[PDB]
Amino acid sequence: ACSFPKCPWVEGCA
Amino acid sequence: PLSIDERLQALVYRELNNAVAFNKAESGSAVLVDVNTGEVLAMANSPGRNRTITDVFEPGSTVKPMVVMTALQRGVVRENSVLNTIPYRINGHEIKDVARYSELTLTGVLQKSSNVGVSKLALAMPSSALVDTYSRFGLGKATNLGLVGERSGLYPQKQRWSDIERATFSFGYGLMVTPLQLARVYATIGSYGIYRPLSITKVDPPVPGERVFPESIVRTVVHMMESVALPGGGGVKAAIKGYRIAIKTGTAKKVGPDGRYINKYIAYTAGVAPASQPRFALVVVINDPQAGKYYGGAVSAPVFGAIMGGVLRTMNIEPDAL
Ligand SMILES: *CCC(=O)N1CN(C(=O)CC*)CN(C(=O)CC*)C1
Repeated sequence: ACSFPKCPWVEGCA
Repeated sequence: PLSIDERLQALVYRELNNAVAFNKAESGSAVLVDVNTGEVLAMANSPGRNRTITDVFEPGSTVKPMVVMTALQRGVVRENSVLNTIPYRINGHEIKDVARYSELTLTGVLQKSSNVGVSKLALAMPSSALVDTYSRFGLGKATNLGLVGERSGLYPQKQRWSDIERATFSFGYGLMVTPLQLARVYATIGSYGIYRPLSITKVDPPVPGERVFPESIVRTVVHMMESVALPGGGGVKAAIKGYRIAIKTGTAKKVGPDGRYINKYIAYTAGVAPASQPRFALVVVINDPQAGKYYGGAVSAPVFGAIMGGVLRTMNIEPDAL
């Protein structure tokens, strides 16, 4: 899954 | 002697309270700044005991204009450049947009909020380039208005950058900003590259600022941003009858103190108006909307338009459309 800051959740791009 | 204009404060609070209710949201904030003086004209939390003006969030698409300005300054692109925006991999990670375009102009990159386009600009420049530009527009700098939790956001002092980190930074992720910080970014856009401190006390204009970016490049990108609030742009719901506006709308997910994401969205719109000769910078943030819409363009763009239109009328700004 995503994590901050190394693998962020990005609008419009899973 | 406070800079807040109580007329603007009252219409900001009214519209923000209505939008928070309509979206069944936890909360919202709005900050309105004079792009010539740095004066805070309105600054509201809804509900009024939820102190969210200083909450941090990943600024997302609101940084993309800064990526275009930096690419133009460095000569990676020219004003009429066309980017190849076909989805591709960075270190195995698929880079894609909401809608696939094979190619976009720089205006298209903002209109369509192209992650593919901005990633290619980012990876054509040293990792230091966007770190310098964002810093020039005040990201990672304190705001100093005297509010609880105020501080300086979450800004990287990073020695080592993977390709995917360089790309996500160009998308506005892996750093956090406050609403005040982002409003100051958009005030620096509205002045065409003059950085000024925020003030909650009155000042007499003109206010000398720091030249942090060339006027020609900032004005180029302000005109490109106008597309975002026109049909086929991500911020069309923010459009105001009679006015040109320069905005970006975006979305983040809320980060816990473990740096893990939870399924709460943060919807925002940042902008200046009127785009022909900017007067105001506005940031609207809607936290944890729960009425089936989550993204900036759906949740926060309408209230940006309602507030900015109300400000432009109240302040007797001449319509600049057509
Ligand atoms: C960890 C790699 C990374 O930073 N990204 C991939 N990604 C996910 O793993 C989901 C959390 C989203 N990112 C994108 O750049 C999507 C286009 C960031």
